[PDB]
Amino acid sequence: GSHSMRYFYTAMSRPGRGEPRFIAVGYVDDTQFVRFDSDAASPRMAPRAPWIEQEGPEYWDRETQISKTNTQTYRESLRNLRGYYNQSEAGSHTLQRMYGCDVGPDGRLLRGHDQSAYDGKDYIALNEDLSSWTAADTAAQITQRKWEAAREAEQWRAYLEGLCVEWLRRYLENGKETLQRADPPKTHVTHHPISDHEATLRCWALGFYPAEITLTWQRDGEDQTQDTELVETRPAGDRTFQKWAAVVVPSGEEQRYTCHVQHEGLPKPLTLRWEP
Amino acid sequence: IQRTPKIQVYSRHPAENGKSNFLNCYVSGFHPSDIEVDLLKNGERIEKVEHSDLSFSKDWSFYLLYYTEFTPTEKDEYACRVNHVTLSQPKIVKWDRDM
Amino acid sequence: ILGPPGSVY
Repeated sequence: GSHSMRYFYTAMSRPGRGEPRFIAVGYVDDTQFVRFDSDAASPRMAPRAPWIEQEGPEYWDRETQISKTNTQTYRESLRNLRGYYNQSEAGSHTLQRMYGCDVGPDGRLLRGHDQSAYDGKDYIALNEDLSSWTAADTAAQITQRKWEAAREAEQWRAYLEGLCVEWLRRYLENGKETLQRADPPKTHVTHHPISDHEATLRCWALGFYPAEITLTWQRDGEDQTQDTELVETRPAGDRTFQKWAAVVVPSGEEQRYTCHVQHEGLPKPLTLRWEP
Repeated sequence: IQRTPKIQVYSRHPAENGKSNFLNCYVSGFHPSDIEVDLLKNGERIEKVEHSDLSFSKDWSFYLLYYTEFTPTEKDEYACRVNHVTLSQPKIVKWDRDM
Repeated sequence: ILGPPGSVY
């Protein structure tokens, strides 16, 4: 039902190796659809999904210019941030920003987001009100003061409630055969003896989209959270995702264990067992 | 801060000896973004390996998928070799058909 | 479509 659009900016300094690299990537849900990289032979916002290719030159020109402007702004920002933390000119540092909008089945705004991090630590975030900020430390308070003075929150609210939702809706229509199609996991349980008295049961979910999924093991109907090995959801490379959950069980007790799968592509949760 | 990479090595499709497939090495949860990833065929670096565009999760850590086309056998052994500022030496993760 | 350019940090 619900959908999100997100942009991810990464600016990385690299003293002695040129000016900071700026990359911007845009997603609808788990589908990347645009990318800009300041290191490219010829930097421009470029399509990464077929449904965005139909946008005209005016579109690509706007996005390229914004991204070239950002390349410069984020460089100046990294210099400011180095100063705020009294850091050496010799070290490399990273500034990240993630922003965008969430909409429900009816296409209406659920909420907007704009958050930044410096060297992997939260730095400043636009609050859910789209009008005020939460600064992580005294450095970020300096940024907050600048942003307040520049009426940045007003600009973000206008974007998040306006263009963000409008264009997300347009993308969802233009890419409706994929963006609005949930592919359910293909599920199966494998069995791997460890010893004469224990075996691993591994419950697999393959070929699903979007990435969000829940895989849990129960023993006699009791959840096995602490005793489950759950790998991170990983991309297959064909838009879909994979995940598994494993539990070590006493030999001959395999039928007491059930794997439970929830995915938006499934009408009702699935229960599976090892089928020898 | 610095975060060390998680590494998963796996195939796009269920592995079938003699059938063309994709070998994946997914690196994630790391910070900063500079990372060295090689795919190995019996200890040797595969030359044409693509990767996804740098992005990152909600917790700010980076992730990348490195992938190459391959055709698995009973013989050939595959691995992913990863270097990062957090590691004192490269980490090698063997492809295991069941993982 | 992209968000707005704005204040340096």
